[PDB]
Amino acid sequence: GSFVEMVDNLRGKSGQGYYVEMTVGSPPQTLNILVDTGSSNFAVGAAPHPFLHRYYQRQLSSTYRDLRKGVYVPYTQGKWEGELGTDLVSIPHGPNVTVRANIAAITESDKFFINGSNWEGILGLAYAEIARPDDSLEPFFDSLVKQTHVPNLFSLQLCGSVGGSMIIGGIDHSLYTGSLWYTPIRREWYYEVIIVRVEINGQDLKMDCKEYNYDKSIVDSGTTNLRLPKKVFEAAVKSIKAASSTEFPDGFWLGEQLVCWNIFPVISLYLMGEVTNQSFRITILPQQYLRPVDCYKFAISQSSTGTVMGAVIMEGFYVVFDRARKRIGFAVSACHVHDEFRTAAVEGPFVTLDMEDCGYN
Ligand SMILES: COc1cccc(-c2cccc([C@@H]3C[C@@H]3c3cc(=O)n(C)c(N)n3)c2)c1
Repeated sequence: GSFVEMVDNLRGKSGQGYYVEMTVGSPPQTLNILVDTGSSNFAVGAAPHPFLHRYYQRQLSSTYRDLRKGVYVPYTQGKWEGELGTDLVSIPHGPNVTVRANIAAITESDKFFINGSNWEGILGLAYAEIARPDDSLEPFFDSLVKQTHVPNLFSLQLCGSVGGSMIIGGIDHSLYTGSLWYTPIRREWYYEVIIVRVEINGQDLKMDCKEYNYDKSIVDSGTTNLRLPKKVFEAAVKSIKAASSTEFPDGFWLGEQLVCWNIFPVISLYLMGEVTNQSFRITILPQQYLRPVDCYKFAISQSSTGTVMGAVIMEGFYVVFDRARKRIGFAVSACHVHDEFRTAAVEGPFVTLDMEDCGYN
């Protein structure tokens, strides 16, 4: 219910994701590690790349064990690759435990480390199914729960240098107001969920809900934007365009250029609820989808791999990754940025029929 040592354990830079301090090896080596609910590998710099403040030096760790296996991870502009092993890992501002975890020692990369960033690795918090090389490489959180008494859940309050909290093993009730509302984790690979309805300023998009989840919807701390399937993004922008016709170029809506609150509509996503024919809705503000760069980028964008509820969504809410119950809880975040008129919201219950049809097969 209360985990004060873990509050404010996240830092970062806008558009660059949130990191937690971790230690690896014996004696402990401190690194800053990006928190990513959209992947499942724990991977750290292990060589003196010129952008790195520091890196894992396996030769200094008495507890290091080599797995003698490579791992190669290309993603979308572009890549990291490394050497697998295990070692002792802890989170100084997390639970008072140390575990033996898989660690990919990064030995080559492309467009991975960021010039001027203050992080040296990534913590994939999603499930084994999407671990590389394959699902037999146990993810860090799986190892943590297996080797300790840490409950099988964590929660995130991303506040928007930005700050936030990762509560490992529980929920901190001071981080949210009102009630938590839960949506099922559809399948344990990404943190996959089902959107059953979309409103802009209360106006339904009238789209076949199946489109909202084409070909999936995921909750992803490792993505800045709210990302939507093109068909959905088209209707979204058309509506976001109309709502704000009162006062911007076409390239803006495409993230091709920048522009320098009440004119802009709220966005509600209704999520599948816990009960048959029952849903709830989460509502965000322009302050969430208009992120400082007073020049802002439009932080809603299009996708070929489905809806991605990135930091734009998550900074509105306290998000509970209730792995034990295969569900994700949303509540209004106690730190979310609002004005005096409108506030981010989590509301229910609503009656929504045929919600099962919204999931793509
Ligand atoms: C933008 O902020 C963040 C926050 C946390 C992690 C990352 C991040 C940056 C570059 C690479 C990666 C790893 C390839 C994994 C990855 C790829 C990827 O495309 N996404 C969307 C996510 N969430 N993770 C992760 C980026």
